Amino acid sequence: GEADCGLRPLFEKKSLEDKTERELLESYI
Amino acid sequence: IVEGSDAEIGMSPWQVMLFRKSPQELLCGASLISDRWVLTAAHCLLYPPWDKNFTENDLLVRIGKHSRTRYERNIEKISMLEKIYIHPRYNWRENLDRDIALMKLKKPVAFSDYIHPVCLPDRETAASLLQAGYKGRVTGWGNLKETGQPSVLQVVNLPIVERPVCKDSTRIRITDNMFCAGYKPDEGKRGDACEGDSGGPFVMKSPFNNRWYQMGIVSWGEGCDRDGKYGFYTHVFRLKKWIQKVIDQFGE
Amino acid sequence: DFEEIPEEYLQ
Ligand SMILES: Cc1ccc(C(=O)N2CCC[C@H]2C(=O)NCc2cc(Cl)ccc2CN)[nH]1
Ligand SMILES: *[C@@H]1O[C@H](CO)[C@@H](O)[C@H](O)[C@H]1NC(C)=O
Ligand SMILES: [Mg+2]
Repeated sequence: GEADCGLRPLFEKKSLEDKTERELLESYI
Repeated sequence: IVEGSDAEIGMSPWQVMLFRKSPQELLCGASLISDRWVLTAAHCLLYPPWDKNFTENDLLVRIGKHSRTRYERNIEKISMLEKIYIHPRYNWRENLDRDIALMKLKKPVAFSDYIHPVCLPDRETAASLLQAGYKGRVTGWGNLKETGQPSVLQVVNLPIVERPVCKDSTRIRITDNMFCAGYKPDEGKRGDACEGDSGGPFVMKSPFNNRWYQMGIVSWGEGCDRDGKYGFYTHVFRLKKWIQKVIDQFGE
Repeated sequence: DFEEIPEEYLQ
């Protein structure tokens, strides 16, 4: 499903963050 | 995965396990890109140096998994393959150039809390995110060490490495269809993919639209987590024209 | 090492 791709039901779809995704965001400078 | 950690439930809902029917064993990783299409490494299906040449009937794809060995009743979905498509210019003879394959499922997989596709990058997302220092995430049920096996899906975050640093780390010829990731001996942190993690996805979370994109496919390394060595991944965006050609010709 | 899976998929 292309329209809804890459949005996790247990995370993005609920505005919940996983324990280490912040490490990826911090690396994107 | 070496120096990783246990995945959280539903953390990587696109993670797919390539499973051998007989003997019953984990073959590789793979990723879900739609309800009918699964992406993996071509070497997971065809690798003549190891007498590997799997046909559709030899394998199953297990989606929505967490535990490596357990049958996860009411969660995981087991799917049969309709057709395997290997890149026509896949180079198993030299350096695993264009290490990519598509697998079309016999029936569509129903999405759930544990089963959901990952995005494929477009030119802009790839240009913005595929940069040295930017970190991606690798997941798999592969070996925990080069020289054992995990109870559940493992996760590791790893930085993309400068192409000259990748090239200077090895005697193998590195192509533009590859990128490398991992920490330098001086960085203090460790981690890598290992045998059994091939075909799994290297994903990045776009800071622009908050979606997860699959930038790479776990491909090869000289050992696992060796100092001064890096993991090599198939550059998904570079081979997207082939991906779209296959999906456009053999239906979605 | 792997827990057995339903026969409906193995055939
Ligand atoms: C120097 C060299 C030649 C071939 C391979 C290799 O890694 N192969 C040959 C076929 C399977 C695949 C593999 O082990 N991939 C897993 C892997 C992937 C990555 Cl990204 C890093 C390390 C490892 C473990 N070597 N390495
Ligand atoms: C792999 O197997 C197919 C038959 O299923 C055969 O046609 C093909 O030539 C084999 N490839 C290699 C490189 O051995
Ligand atoms: Mg290393």
